[PDB]
Amino acid sequence: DKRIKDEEDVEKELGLPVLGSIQKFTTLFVYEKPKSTISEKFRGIRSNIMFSKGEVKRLLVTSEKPGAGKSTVVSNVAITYAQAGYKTLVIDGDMRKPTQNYIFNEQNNNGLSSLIIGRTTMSEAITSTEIENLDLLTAGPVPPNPSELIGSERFKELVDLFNKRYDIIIVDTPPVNTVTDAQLYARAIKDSLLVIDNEKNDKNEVKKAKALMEKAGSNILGVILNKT
Ligand SMILES: Nc1ncnc2c1ncn2[C@@H]1O[C@H](COP(=O)(O)OP(=O)(O)O)[C@@H](O)[C@H]1O
Ligand SMILES: [Mg+2]
Repeated sequence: DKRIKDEEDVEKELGLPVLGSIQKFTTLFVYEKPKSTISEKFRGIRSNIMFSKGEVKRLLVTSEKPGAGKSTVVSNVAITYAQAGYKTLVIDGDMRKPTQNYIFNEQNNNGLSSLIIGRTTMSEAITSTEIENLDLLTAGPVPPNPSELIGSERFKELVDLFNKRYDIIIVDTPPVNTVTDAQLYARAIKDSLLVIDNEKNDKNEVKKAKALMEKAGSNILGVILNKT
């Protein structure tokens, strides 16, 4: 059996700390249901991100394969920062299958893709959410040339601008073994979390993703075990 099943599997096989476990189970739990056991676990993840580091100003969230729960982690972890009084920007950096816009119920007409090429403005592309201190930069329209936008100069410089006025930036991404989008993001965003599907995963896949992220220069803060 190739599956990574727990904190011990994680430490031995990946040499990273488990920063939080989310149980299996209407999606923004930290907001909609602040009293749930699952919400507290997200606040625990925020706590462990703080112990893991220096302080975390930019965070990339990724996984080895689709469906791991990247997006759910991004959304909820971002909310725990906002409610703690930090100015927080979620960037939906998944321009292949954008999803933050559905999660927060915001319109994805302008977003990252069109911001990068300059077809929209910062004020236009960034939307304030219903959660105080939490802004959302949706993915924008799905571009033909994602790799090219991510590796661009406007992106690196937009991140720098954003980080002048946001305490923390949390960036959702496409799976690592699927496309190289996350590795490219690692140029502008050094710190990262790896989200693992506890019920369904391959030890070797997760190692490859970790190696790929480490090769792109990413500081992997730790792992989130999901659907445990
Ligand atoms: N802890 C969990 N328990 C149950 N379902 C989950 C959990 N985390 C994510 N999901 C579900 O799994 C699906 C994929 O999650 P998502 O975060 O969108 O995947 P991705 O890793 O591709 O971003 C979603 O429909 C979501 O509701
Ligand atoms: Mg997703």
